[PDB]
Order: sequence, then C-alpha cells, then structure tokens
Amino acid sequence: AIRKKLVIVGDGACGKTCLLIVFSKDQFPEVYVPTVFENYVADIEVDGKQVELALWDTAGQEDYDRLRPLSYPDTDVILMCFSIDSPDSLENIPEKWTPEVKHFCPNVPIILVGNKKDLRNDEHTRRELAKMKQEPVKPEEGRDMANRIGAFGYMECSAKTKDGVREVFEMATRAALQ
Amino acid sequence: SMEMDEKDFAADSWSLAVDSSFLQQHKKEVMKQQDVIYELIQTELHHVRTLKIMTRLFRTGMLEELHLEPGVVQGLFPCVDELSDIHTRFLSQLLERRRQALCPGSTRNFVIHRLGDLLISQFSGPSAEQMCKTYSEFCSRHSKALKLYKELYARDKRFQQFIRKVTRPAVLKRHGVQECILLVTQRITKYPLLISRILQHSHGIEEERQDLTTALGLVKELLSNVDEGIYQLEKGARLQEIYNR
Ligand SMILES: CC(=O)Nc1ccc(C)c2c1CCCN2
Ligand SMILES: CC(=O)Nc1ccc(C)c2c1CCCN2
Repeated sequence: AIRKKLVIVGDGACGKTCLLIVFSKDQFPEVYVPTVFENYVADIEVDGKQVELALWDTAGQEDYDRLRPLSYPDTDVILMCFSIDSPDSLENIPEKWTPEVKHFCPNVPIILVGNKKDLRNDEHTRRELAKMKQEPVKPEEGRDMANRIGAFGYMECSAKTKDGVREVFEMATRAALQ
Repeated sequence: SMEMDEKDFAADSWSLAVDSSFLQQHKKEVMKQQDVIYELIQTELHHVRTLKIMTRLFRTGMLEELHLEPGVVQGLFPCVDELSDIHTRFLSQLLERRRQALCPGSTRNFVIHRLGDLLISQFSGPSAEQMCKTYSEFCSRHSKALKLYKELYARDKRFQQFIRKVTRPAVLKRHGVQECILLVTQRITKYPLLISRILQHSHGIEEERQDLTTALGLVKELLSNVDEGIYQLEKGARLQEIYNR
C-alpha cells in the first residue's frame, strides 16, 4: 500500500473538522462530537489500488500565517472546503486560500468541496441568510468557482447525513495517485 | 502512556467514562462542560504519548542502534526533552485535578468545576515564557527536521531498516517521524478551540467564566508571540539569503 498525504483547508466555520471526523469513524457521532481532530491514516482501496491516506486538519491555524504553512510539506491532495450555508466562506476561496495553496503546494491537485449540502433546503438557513440579502450557495456557483481556481474537480457532501463523504475521500485518493 | 491513564481515558466521552447512575445525577449543561474538559485531558495524554514515542522509541533507539554523525539526532528531534518536560508537567496537573475530584469509592466518577485557574497558571509567568521559547525554536526547525529525515531514509540502509522495524506495529500507524513532528506543531493551535468550547458551557459560576476568559486570552497571546518568532532554518542557507528575507 502506497502512503499519500491529504490536508483540508478552508474558513473556520466551513465544517472541515466534522468532515474528517465522520469519514474516519464512518459515522456521525451519536454521543459526543469532538472539538478537534489529531490525525488519522485511512486504508482506502480505489479502482483496485490500495492506499494508506494520512488526513490532516488546518483548524485553529487560520489566524497564524507562520504556523499554518507547516501543515503543507509533501501534501499529495488538497481538499479546499466552504460551507453551502455560507456564501462568505465561498468568497474567501479565490484570492486567499487558492494563492496560498498554489504557493506552498505547487502542482498538487485541489478538490473544491461544498460542505453542509443538507442546509441548501433548510428553512431556518434560508430565513437567516435572507436578512443579509443572501441565499445558500447554488450548485452552479460551486462548479464555477472550482473551474475558475483551476481545481481538479468539484464535489458536495453532508457530514451530518454522511451523503457524499465516502465519494470525496475515494476521489481525493485517485487525485493523489495521478 | 501508562495503563491506569489509558483506561481512565478509553471512552469516547466523559458521559461514557462515568457510571450511568452518576451521569443521571447531573444537568445537561454540566455533562456538556465535562465532555469538553475530558477531550482536553484525553488529547493532552495522547500529545505526551507522541512526545514519548519521539524521545524513547525514535531518538534513543537511533543513539543506541545506529552510527549517525553527531548532531544528526538533535536535528531530527529538536527540543523534544524540553517539550516533554513542559507537557508532562501540565498533564500531571490536569490528572491530579481529576483525581482529587473523584468520589470516595470510585476511580471514574468525578466533576472538574475549576479548570480556569489551572489554565491561567499554565499560560502565564515562567511556564508561558518557556512554552513560547520552546515552540518558537521547534517550529523554526520543523522544515529542517523533515528534510534531514527524508535524506537519511533515502540514502542510509541501516536507518531505513530501523524506521521500518520500529514503525511496523499497528499502534504506530499514525506516528511515523514526520507525523510526530506535525502532531507537535499542531498541538498549540488546538488549545483555543477546546478552551472556547469549555467556556461556552461554563457560565454557571461567574468566577469560572471569568477565569476561562482570561486563560483564552493568554493562550492567544502565546500563539501570536510564537507565530511572530518563527523563521524556517535551512541547512546550507547563506547569510545573503537570510538578510534579504
Ligand atoms: C464542528 C466540530 O467538529 N467540533 C466542534 C464542536 C463545537 C464547537 C464550538 C467547535 C467545534 C470545532 C472547532 C470550532 N468550535
Ligand atoms: C501564509 C502565506 O504566506 N500565504 C500566501 C502565500 C502566497 C500568496 C501568493 C498568498 C498567500 C496568502 C493569500 C494571498 N496570497
């Protein structure tokens, strides 16, 4: 089994920690949702190839510009996250996160991931966003941003229900192998 | 880690660690506060364990089995003894606060009501100065350690056999040399996330809310100081490259 490294980036409220927890446990925690994620090495078999995929979170490093890049050495795939209930998290992708990852991880594939997709049809989310003249991120808005930033691909998931979670990590493994 | 502490922190949460008859005696808000405090101590136990793998399994194993050039082991594991001393002392204090709080006749039922003061003490005075000095040094030597590791693994047969031998057991799956270095660098930025969530469930006693608010400010001050004091060292970097930073 070959070893590959994955790092997840995105704004503090993008759901990156939850996404790593749910994938690594293959379950949305029923009793306690952890505050933090240390690391994990997932055994994944994608398209007949066995890989040990090491998973890392950048949560807590968002305000520390000299500590945060220490998470990037030898990264093989980047998951660049935004929350579908937060158009503001999508706006920070093209000129903050994208140029940073392209600088420290040249030629590393980036997958743009739209997290919390279950909130797209959540009435409380729609009412709250309508107060700031906003709405949940549309699928075409996600795809267009991924196209614009030169992402390897665009994917959506919900850590809450687990829908799309496995597919994101299997695709990330495929990207890391290219 | 020692068996006693591993068993005490084996459960996924405080609510699953204590007896169900003891859990039933508390309000929901106390359970939520205790679950986050348990996560802080449990992750500190694991961090101290990462430092022991670095000092005892890797560092000492290389000194006693390999013929590496002098100063090579220090370059692979900068500040590990100082880091181990800081966190083993902090872990000792957290575990003693839990132990003092146990109900008579129990080795698992406890409630920690006064964590704030312990966190203010850890993140102020001489201990904060030592954490700041040690992490500014460690984090500035992070890239150099990874590059030295990669060079040795690729060119030294005896080094490669040593690494493959001591990292083979399944319990070392997440703890290779590079993984340990990144786990240590990431530890300090986990504290504000945990402390903020403990603070969210500590409004019941105004002195406690005030103490955790002070501790959270001190941890952020420390992180800002460490982040401002970092500059990656590079083997073979010339003075001209440095003064043209
Ligand atoms: C979302 C998750 O997985 N854990 C979690 C739970 C609750 C809070 C307040 C929090 C976190 C993560 C870091 C920020 N604060
Ligand atoms: C921490 C750091 O140096 N980030 C970084 C590196 C390179 C570029 C171009 C860039 C960033 C930050 C967002 C804007 N562009």
